[PDB]
Amino acid sequence: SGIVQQQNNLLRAIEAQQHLLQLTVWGIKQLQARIL
Amino acid sequence: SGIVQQQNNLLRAIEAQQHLLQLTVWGIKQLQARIL
Amino acid sequence: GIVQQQNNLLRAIEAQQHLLQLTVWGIKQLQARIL
Amino acid sequence: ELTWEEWEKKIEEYTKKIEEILK
Amino acid sequence: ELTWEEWEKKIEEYTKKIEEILK
Amino acid sequence: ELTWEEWEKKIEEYTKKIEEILK
Repeated sequence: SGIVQQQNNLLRAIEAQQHLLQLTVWGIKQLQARIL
Repeated sequence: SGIVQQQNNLLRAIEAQQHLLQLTVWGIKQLQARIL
Repeated sequence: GIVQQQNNLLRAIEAQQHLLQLTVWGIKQLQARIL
Repeated sequence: ELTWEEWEKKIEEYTKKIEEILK
Repeated sequence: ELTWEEWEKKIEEYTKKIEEILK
Repeated sequence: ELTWEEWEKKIEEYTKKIEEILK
């Protein structure tokens, strides 16, 4: 609702999205490791 | 300081995160082109 | 103005969550065809 | 199931979508 | 250091977490 | 294109970049 609360919210979804990004770079490195 | 500055920072975060995404997409493409 | 920049930021993170969903999907395919 | 072409097209779509929200 | 099951569980946890923060 | 080293390089620099912007 209010711009600050919503600003927090957008921060938390961005740090969560960074942990998803992290997790995907991990799986890539893993399959990179299997293959090559 | 304040919401103009926390918002500029949020924009630059999503920018960088879009680069990380471009990179995970790239790695996926490599892997997949060496299994499919 | 900040209500507008904030709506846009929300829609960006939404779309980005879709891109993530897709990279996770591709990883899953690859991995299921090596493991 | 997705195809890898359609995956690529969706990645391209969302990348230009973000990329135009970021202007 | 991870298993693929635990990876999947973490992806699922953060996806629900974002998905709450966005609804 | 790219090497896999340089890819890793770039992942590491954008991760610290975000990680700074997020404190």
